[PDB]
Amino acid sequence: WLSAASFQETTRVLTDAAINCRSDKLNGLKENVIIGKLIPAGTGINRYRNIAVQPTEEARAAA
Amino acid sequence: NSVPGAPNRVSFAKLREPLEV
Amino acid sequence: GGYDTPLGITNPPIDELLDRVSSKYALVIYAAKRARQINDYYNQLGEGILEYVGPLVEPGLQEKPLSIALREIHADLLEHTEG
Amino acid sequence: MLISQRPTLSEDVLTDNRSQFVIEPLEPGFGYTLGNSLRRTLLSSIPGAAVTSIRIDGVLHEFTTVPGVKEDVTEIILNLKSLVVSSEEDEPVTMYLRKQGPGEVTAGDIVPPAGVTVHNPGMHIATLNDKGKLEVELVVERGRGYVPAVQNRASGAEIGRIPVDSIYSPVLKVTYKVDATRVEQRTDFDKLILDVETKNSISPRDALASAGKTLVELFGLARELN
Amino acid sequence: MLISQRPTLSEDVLTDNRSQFVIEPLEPGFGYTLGNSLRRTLLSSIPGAAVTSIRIDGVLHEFTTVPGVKEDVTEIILNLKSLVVSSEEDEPVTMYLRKQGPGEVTAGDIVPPAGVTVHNPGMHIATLNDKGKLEVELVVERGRGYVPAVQNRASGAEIGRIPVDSIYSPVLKVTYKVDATRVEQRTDFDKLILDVETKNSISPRDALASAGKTLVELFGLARELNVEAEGIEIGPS
Amino acid sequence: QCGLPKLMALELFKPFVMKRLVDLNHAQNIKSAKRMVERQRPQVWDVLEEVIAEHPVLLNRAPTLHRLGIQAFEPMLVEGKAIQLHPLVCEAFNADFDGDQMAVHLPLSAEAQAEARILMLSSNNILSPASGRPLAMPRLDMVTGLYYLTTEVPGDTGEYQPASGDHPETGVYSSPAEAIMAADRGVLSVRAKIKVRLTQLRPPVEIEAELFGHSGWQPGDAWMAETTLGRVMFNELLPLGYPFVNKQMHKKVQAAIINDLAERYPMIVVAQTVDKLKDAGFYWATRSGVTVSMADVLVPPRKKEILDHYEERADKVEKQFQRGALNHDERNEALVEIWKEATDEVGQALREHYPDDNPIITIVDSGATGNFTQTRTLAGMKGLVTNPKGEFIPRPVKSSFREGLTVLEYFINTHGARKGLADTALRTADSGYLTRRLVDVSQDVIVREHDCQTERGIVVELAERAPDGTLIRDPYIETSAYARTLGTDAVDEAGNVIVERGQDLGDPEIDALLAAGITQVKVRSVLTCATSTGVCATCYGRSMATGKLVDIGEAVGIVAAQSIGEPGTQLTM
Amino acid sequence: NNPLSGLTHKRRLSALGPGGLSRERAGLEVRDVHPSHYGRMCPIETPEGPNIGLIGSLSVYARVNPFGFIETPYRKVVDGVVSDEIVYLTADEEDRHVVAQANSPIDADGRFVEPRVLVRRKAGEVEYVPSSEVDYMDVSPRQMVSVATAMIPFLEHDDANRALMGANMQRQAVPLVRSEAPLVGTGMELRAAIDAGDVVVAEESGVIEEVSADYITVMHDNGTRRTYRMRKFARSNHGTCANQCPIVDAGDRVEAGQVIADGPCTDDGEMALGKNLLVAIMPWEGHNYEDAIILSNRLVEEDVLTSIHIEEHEIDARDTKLGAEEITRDIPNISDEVLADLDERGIVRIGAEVRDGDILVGKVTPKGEAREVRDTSLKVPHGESGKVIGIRVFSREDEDELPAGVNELVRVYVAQKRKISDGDKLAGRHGNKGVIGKILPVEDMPFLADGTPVDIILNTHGVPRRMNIGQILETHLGWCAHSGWKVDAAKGVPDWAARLPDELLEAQPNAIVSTPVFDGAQEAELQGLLSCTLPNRDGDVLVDADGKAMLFDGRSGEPFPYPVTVGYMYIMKLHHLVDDKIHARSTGPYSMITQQPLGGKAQFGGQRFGEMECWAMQAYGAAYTLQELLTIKSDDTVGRVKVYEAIVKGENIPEPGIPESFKVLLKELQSLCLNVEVLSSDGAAIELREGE
Amino acid sequence: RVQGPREVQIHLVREVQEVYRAQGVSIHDKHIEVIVRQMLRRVTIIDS
RNA sequence: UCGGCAGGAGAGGUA
Ligand SMILES: [Mg+2]
Ligand SMILES: [Zn+2]
Repeated sequence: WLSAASFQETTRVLTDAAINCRSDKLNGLKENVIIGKLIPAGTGINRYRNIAVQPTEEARAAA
Repeated sequence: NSVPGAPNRVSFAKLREPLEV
Repeated sequence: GGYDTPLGITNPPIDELLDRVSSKYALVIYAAKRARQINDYYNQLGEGILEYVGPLVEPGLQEKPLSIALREIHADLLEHTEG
Repeated sequence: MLISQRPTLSEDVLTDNRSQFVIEPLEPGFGYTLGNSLRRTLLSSIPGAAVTSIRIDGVLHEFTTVPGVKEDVTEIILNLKSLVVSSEEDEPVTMYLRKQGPGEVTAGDIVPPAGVTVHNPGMHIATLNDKGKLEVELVVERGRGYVPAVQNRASGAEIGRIPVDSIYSPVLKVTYKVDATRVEQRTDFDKLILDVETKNSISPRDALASAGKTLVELFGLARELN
Repeated sequence: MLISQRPTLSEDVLTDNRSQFVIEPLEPGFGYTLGNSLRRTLLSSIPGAAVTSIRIDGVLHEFTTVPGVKEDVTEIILNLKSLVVSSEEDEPVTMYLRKQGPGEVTAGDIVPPAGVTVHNPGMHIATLNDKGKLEVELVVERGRGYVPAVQNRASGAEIGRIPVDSIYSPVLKVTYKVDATRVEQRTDFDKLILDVETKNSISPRDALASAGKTLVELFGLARELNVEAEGIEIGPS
Repeated sequence: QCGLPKLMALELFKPFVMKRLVDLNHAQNIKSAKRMVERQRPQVWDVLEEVIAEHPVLLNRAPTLHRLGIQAFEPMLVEGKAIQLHPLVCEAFNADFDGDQMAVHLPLSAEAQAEARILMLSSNNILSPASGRPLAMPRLDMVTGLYYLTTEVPGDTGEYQPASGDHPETGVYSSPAEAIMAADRGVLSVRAKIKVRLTQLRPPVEIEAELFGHSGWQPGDAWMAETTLGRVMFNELLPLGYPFVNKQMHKKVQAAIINDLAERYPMIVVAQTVDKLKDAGFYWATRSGVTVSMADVLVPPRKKEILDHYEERADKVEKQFQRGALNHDERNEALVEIWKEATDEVGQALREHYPDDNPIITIVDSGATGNFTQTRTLAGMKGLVTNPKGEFIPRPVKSSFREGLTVLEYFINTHGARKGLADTALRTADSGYLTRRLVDVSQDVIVREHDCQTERGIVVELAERAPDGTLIRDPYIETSAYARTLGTDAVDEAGNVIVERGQDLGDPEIDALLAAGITQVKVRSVLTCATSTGVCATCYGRSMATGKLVDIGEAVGIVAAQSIGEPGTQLTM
Repeated sequence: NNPLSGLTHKRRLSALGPGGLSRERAGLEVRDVHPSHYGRMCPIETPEGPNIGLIGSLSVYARVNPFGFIETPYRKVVDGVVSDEIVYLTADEEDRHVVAQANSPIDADGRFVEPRVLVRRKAGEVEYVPSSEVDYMDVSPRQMVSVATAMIPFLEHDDANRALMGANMQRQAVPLVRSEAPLVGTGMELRAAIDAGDVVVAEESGVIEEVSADYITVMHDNGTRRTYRMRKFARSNHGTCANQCPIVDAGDRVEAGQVIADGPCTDDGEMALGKNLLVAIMPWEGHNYEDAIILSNRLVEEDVLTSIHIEEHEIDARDTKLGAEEITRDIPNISDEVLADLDERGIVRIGAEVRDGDILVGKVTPKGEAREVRDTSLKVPHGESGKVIGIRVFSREDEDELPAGVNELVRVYVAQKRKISDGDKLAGRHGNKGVIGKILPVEDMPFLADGTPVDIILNTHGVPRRMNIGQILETHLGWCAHSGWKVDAAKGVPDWAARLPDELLEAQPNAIVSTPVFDGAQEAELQGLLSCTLPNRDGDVLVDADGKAMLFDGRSGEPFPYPVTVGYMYIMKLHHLVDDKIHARSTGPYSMITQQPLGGKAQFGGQRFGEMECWAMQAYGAAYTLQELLTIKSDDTVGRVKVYEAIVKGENIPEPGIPESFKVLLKELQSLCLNVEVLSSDGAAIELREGE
Repeated sequence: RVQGPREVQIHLVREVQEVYRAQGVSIHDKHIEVIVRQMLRRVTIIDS
């Protein structure tokens, strides 16, 4: 309902969501922008966001 | 023209005018 | 390649920086985490004892940690794993 | 075959402001770059003198009118920009214009100091009816080029001084023409005819010699090796 | 008047016959006053010597192919016009090249007329293969600049004196670029970056050293109309 | 690079300057440094030259119709109050220089700086993401300069004369340096055909095969060229290993060269090559002699006769109607059909009178700007105009703009000149709502994996055969078959395979398929992907912006909505 | 802005208002040029934005019925002869008559020369009827144009869009410190300045008795004496300067209706909005690429394009519940070094140079009864400067009308002089428009054979594709007028000069000519005049018969290989200056409900990062730049301060929090009786109020 | 209903490309397929 | 240490 309420017809979608007691899982681009989180695309996905970097053994030993 | 003191600006017009603005 | 020397922000060339990584989305995180490690080393060396590693390559006069991180990546002195 | 005739200069005077100079025989090609080197050095870096501030008595800014003069202060200012002055001392010198009564204020009413000479004793500065007097104090200085107005409260001055723009170039127009000699038997050369027109402060042969000193002293950081 | 900041010349040796001189800081506008006149003084004032005519044997008419050699006369001219020669004389001299036999005639075979020298004696002129003989008589004179062939009209003495072009200049390619620098709060300054490439008979540094001696005496005819003229002093060295 | 005013960079970089000012013992406290910065004391103009070193900024112009409306540059301090923009990014920004404005933004953290320096840099974004065509390309002045330089003029100064008896070749040169020295003396023209010995330029394919055969070690191997000087000075701008071109540089040829360089070379040499093409174009545009005067707009020679003939043909129809044969629409239709042939005879006389060295001709013949309809309107006749309803007026405008319209012709010229502007103003508000509607529906499509190992696909036409037995290439094949992944192997006459499953379709694969008697092919398309959420990289294919396979995590959904809607204000229907 | 804009404002017909239309309801058929507009509305002068076709201008000869219907005059013709009787006709009466065209050959007696003429039939149908049915005729070729469109020379050679832009941009010019009339004009400029009303004219005949810079005394013939005062350096509605200067001597004889004093944009009684500059049409190193303009430095060293702008600031002294505000110099909060330019009343002194952040007046507010004095002083805003030229103080105790609740008023006027610089907008009368790309030294500029540099360089790639060829004709005629010409008549008048008057067969240097809007100089006449021009000091003719000249290169010295077009053109300065458009901000004031940065340049606001700009960020893949742009730079109240401290101290930037607008939205949803809650991974709704 | 799901996607991706190709605008077919894919993702129940 | 602020409507313009 958060992504549909910000597109068009706010009153109708809000009324239908209130009657149906809908739940939003916050798993889209628009909702993550609205609530202030990292979008699930590009550099915001799990594979790229959890990279661990450390110097190699030889360079650490040399310096 | 038609004004007491005005600079002399020569014109290329070939038609005459029967009315004033 | 047969290019002239790059100047400023286009050094090192990215066509060689992209040969050490899987895509252009992992290079950003690689560089941005090495820069933070370098900054932590700089701001903790003058106070107490820390656990990070300083610049593995010789810096300049006043160089940003991102440039040092990119130079370290280009010289094959680091290693990373993907989540 | 290599030539040996060294270039030689020669002047001819057509007036007291205009003159021509011939410089033969140059090498085939080297006839337009010497002309442009001298036109680009004659119209930029020649020192002179110009007025840099005025001080009327009764006025405070430049956006007002004096009583008895048919112009405001911005027209006296835009009419005091075509005054050809000269100087010999490296320090500001204060002139004085004090005229009153019916007439027309010209540039011959500025009593000069001793070392300053006005070269235009017939320009216009204002018109006076029988109800106004003009008391001006012009400050003359020396320099080079075009310097914009030196601000007031950024130089330690009072509240009556009106800064003015100063143009220090004593040269008006410069051109050249080349007469090429393209014969056979490969014996070619050139010939440059420079024309220098100065305002009235510097003779046409002292500007070419200040540009010849500037160019004999800028092309010397090249022959420092040999 | 003083300049404020004194310019300084610096070099940057790239190869052995190529450099890159930089002159900075130059007052706004003096980067284009010093560029074109240094390029032209460098490419049309240094004297030198070059071949101006040849007289190959066996060519009364049609200059197409010479008996024995594996090259047309135009390739012989192109190979006998890139010879770095030099002469310490005044009037035209004369050289000879006479090699007979299966081999490869090279620049190390023109016997020098006691006084003129060849500085690149390793270049290939032709390949005499079909058991013949080449006899070339060249005329090397001195001059300045690039002079196109001086087509003559001897009408008899020139039985076959082919006229060639003469590259008398010891410099081969000069290029310049004017940049910009900052001195304090004022940008829009200037910086000249020349690029002289010479031959094998002069060094790239004696060029911008003998091209500042034919311009401190060409612009010195003006500073003699009135000795005291209040120019712009540059300051002590 | 860009250019940033000093008074704007001082305000944008205030805390970094305060930190640097405190560090260098130029102040005591943070408040003292703040006051000194706010008072513009002369001590703050030296730290604001290493503070802004290698710190990118973002430039934006509205409307932002696609990705290239935001790009990252490296600031430089200039004098003035205006921002300086590169000539080659105006196509991507869609920005002229008659009053436009742009906004500046400053990244702060390490991740934002890395993203700006890697993902958004201007020298990394050259190819358009909707069609794969280059955007940072020479245009306008550069095209004219590079078309003037590489043009061969027959019978010019110092050209090659194959003479005999009197003198030899007389016009063969031993090096480009000698040719330049000759052109500095007036003996040789830049656009005159000559023969020059080239050493450091790679020969064309056929010349290389004929001379060297195995390979051309071009660092020091010499050959012979029959070209002009301008073509040599143009080829000295391309990379070292690029073979000699020897062609006149129409805009299509330049686009082809740039596309080849982008597809066969790294992305840094292309950025280094466009910058020196722009230099040569700008240098040679000012020495080409393109200028406008009222004695270059030549009029047709025999125009009044054509018009009188096509006016008699109309007065017969008029007589007829006066007596009676047609109603009204037949009249108007035959008048339209006479005044639609008179403008074409005028056009074909104007396209035969004009010489080929005219400034008005060489601006439209080089591909820079303009059509020939405008040239016919300016120097021929305007033609038929339209009424407010939208139908042609049976009376034409017989006078060009070079002779001046009358009062009535000028008045009736505005009926269809106001409609253009009003509709342009009303077709910009119905395309942005379509774009907003397209973005929202396709906002959840993202590349999620590398391969779904599916077997479905779609069939692509890929040319058809004529009855005689010669194949006709499909007119629309660059936008339907190129940059796709095969689904099944391409076999022919029950024989071997030429290409294998899972290979991109470039031009070599396409020509190999076509030169073996294959028309129908099966590709992999996004319409038949097996991935639950989002799409996979293999099915989507190749990314148009970079030219390689797609990256896991890209937002293929927003680019599809920012591509179909970008060019919707040009749909004049 | 200038007299032309003021005159045009009073002649506007608007289709909107309380009883008309709306910018949204109006379609595409109410914004069209109807065939019945001929002589009543101008088809060219109209706005360019969303108001295209909804605002128009009255024509020069039009007049209004006693009912509200616009009329226009015509000449009655009988038996094929044009008479001289004028009748005014409305659009409902002229559709039953055949009306001829203004450009129709008429003999000495008044009979049509051409057998057939172009007429206008009932439903705006244009036809070619044989001239024997005509019933009316136009009065002049300029009957269908307005007062600003009738000031463009060679209008019939320009496209409609470019003439539209030229007419719109002629009303945006600024007055300059010195004015000069065009070399090539139209003749409408004399009666467009008297009727505008920015000049001073004499109401009776007499001799001038006394003239000064601010008054003129005229003695009438009967004995009465009348004196006229002048407005010196007055501020207009748009911040420009309105200055009047006398142009009469002390003994001149003056006739009724003669212009006595000049005005803002007036030169000797005729409107002058620009200056005459020497032009070259050529590309130049890419500095005039894509509508840019290259200027010379002689236009800055000689004040050719310089204007004066005046500003006004006010403050009010009122009473309070804790006392009464008073204006005084004594302020116990600020030092004595910055209170040296104030007088004994708390105001600045006339002639002082103020700057940004400087002090203008000094006012304090009591906080109740000492040490109750606070500081509230009027200061110069950010990025302003200039001298102080006037102060007007109003008080209550000296019997002056004042709003209730206030005690004293004071106004301060600040003036500056602005030169030309990079980013300023220039224009012509034909649609040329661009910003200044570079300003060059006079030695770096192309120059003619006698050493005369050019003043402006324009590109040739923009002329052919926009169909405004009137500018090239204007440059040709301007060069011919500047140099002066003389037609040889030793063997009779040449064939091309048959229709020229006898006073146009010879002209003096710096002559002024006039080419009316639809009846002017032909092209045979221009081509013949281009080969008759006079030489200069030395007997040389620089511009040949084609209007082209050979120029030298000021940076290299060699001549350009081909001739270039040279001439004179009229250039105006537009009121879009770069000094009023530059802005930047790091931190400043914030809003109240949603704690986002303020908007606008006067309030030190930020720039909007809209919806369309987020799609580009999401298509690039930049997930961290967007998050930082949306949280710690706009709404994160707790992260903004930590970010500033980290930047100043040199540490790492912290992690963003949660924006406040989301909480505002949640309380909005909860106020409509909606039970919206934020759950966790195991229920147990989060408080979302901080406080711990 | 007459033909099937596979032919509507060809009719759509062709009728959309004709409009853009008439005026000379080049867009790849892979950009319209992404949007057409989202138009066919639901099923209407006849009997439950 | 006192002490200390930022909503709506209408009109005209630039790209
Ligand atoms: Mg624009
Ligand atoms: Zn798939």
